Amino acid sequence: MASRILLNNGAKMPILGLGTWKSPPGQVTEAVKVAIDVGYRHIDCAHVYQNENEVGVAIQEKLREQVVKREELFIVSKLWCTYHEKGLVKGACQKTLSDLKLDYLDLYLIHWPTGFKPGKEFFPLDESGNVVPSDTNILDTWAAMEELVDEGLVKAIGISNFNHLQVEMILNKPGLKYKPAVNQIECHPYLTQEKLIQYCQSKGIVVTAYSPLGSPDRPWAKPEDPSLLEDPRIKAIAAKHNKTTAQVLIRFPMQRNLVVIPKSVTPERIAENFKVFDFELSSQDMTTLLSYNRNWRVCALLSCTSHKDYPFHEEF
Ligand SMILES: NC(=O)c1ccc[n+]([C@@H]2O[C@H](COP(=O)([O-])OP(=O)(O)OC[C@H]3O[C@@H](n4cnc5c(N)ncnc54)[C@H](OP(=O)(O)O)[C@@H]3O)[C@@H](O)[C@H]2O)c1
Ligand SMILES: COc1ccc(-c2nc3ccc(F)cc3c3c(=O)n(CC(=O)O)c(C)nc23)cc1
Repeated sequence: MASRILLNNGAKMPILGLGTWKSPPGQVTEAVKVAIDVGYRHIDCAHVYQNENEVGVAIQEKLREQVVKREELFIVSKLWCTYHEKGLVKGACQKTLSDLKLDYLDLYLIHWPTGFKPGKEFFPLDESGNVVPSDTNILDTWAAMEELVDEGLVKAIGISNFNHLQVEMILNKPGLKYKPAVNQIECHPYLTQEKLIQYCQSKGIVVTAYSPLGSPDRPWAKPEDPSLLEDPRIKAIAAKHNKTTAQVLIRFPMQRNLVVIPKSVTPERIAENFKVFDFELSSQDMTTLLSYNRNWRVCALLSCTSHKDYPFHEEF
């Protein structure tokens, strides 16, 4: 298993990264320090996670300790939905860079295709609980992202939570300057994404799988929801390999030529989750895990189902 995948800008992206959504600010600095100590070189960030300063502290410390140099790290962040207007994009990127204490990002993603009304609130609501959209569109936001590459703020740009038609809209954009390098999407045995992965990979777009463990800490979880980490069928595959269920769930997307970004703030789990380069899932294991698909999302952006750019009405 080579540890990096080649992107369209010529750069190599580590296939295993550390996720940081729901990593509380008071716990995430140590998590990122441990991750770097045990070998992670890719960190998945976002302004909306409200913890980029604390991520940046950890990175700074490890640079100053001589543990890693900047060129070996692969730092990803994402443009939040309230900043899709072309005149807001650069400032949003520069705020992430300032918080992270970096002079460039390796990859910057449009976090969701949906633009929201600009303002302080991340999910601005009217008086009936509907997300207030903005008058923004994918193509104009993409053009603003391209400017970030041309100014040296980011090495590559990509998208997240885009369906294949939304990806196609960018690919077919008149005067396209940069193709998306990555589409970061939810992917796990209950939502295997066969059609969207096939589409993206056929267009030379690398796919990153988010919520690979099923996001058991997501804030809207219901007790009756399916649970990957507790699935006895996956536990049995793990036992046969003398690995944990989480390790199987991380190895799975790696064998599909995906990047994967499991999140933890628990030092033992951070180290456990990286120890996935010493075993292989069999053809039968892969087939079996793919067979668990139920088209089941844990991140369905349910407050935005009437937005013009809501991504999940399309089959893929
Ligand atoms: N682009 C998007 O729209 C989007 C959406 C969702 C997620 N993401 C990215 O993807 C990352 C991963 O997804 P996620 O955070 O939703 O969830 P996840 O990585 O599927 O699961 C994280 C949860 O699993 C626990 N965990 C981690 N390792 C474990 C292990 N070895 N054994 C048992 N439990 C374990 C964590 O607990 P502790 O942390 O308490 O150890 C946490 O509760 C995010 O953090 C974010 O960076 C992006
Ligand atoms: C009812 O429909 C819903 C409910 C909740 C979320 C959600 N809310 C957030 C609120 C504040 C915040 F900082 C991040 C959120 C976030 C957030 O950061 N993520 C993670 C992501 O988008 O990467 C996700 C997936 N969702 C939220 C979204 C839609």
